Amino acid sequence: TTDGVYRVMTRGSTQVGVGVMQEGVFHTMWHVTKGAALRSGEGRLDPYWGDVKQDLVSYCGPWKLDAAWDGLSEVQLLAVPPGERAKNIQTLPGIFKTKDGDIGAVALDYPAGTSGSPILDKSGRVIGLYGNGVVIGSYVSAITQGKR
Amino acid sequence: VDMYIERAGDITWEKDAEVTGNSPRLDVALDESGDFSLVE
Repeated sequence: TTDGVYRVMTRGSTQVGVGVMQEGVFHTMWHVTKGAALRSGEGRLDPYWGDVKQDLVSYCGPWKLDAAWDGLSEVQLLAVPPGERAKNIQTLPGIFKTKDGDIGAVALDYPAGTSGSPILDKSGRVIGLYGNGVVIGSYVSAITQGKR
Repeated sequence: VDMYIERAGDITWEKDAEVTGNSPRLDVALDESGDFSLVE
């Protein structure tokens, strides 16, 4: 329940992704959990909302994260790679241009188990999650943000 | 299959962060399965 960034683990044990606890809601990417319930201590977190097209899912309540990249400023990926301490990587996002508008994108390539790691603005707010993207042979992740 | 979560840190900006990566501008489409693809 405590606010923070979390590893998402499966069972030996393997890290399949990352997510964000904020305001009592756990936020991660659909492709990480496929909506499955999650254990947290002796408690269980049940899915509340999800959407395959956005590649997002929330647990215990509705999606709470609503900050957005300002289009000009550097951001930080708070990467939580498997087997490694949470670390911040600063970058200037590029842009995914789509028929429905532009999306920030980060040209950073971390292990798959890093999917769900939060991208932060200078104020410390989560502007989206890392791990849904495209290849150009370097991977580029959208900054994926839901709707509050 | 037991899926479980472990806290790994606070959500905080770090003043001493490594800085890397480019800023490409790409045309993409997003399909119904949530898959991004490049467009030309």
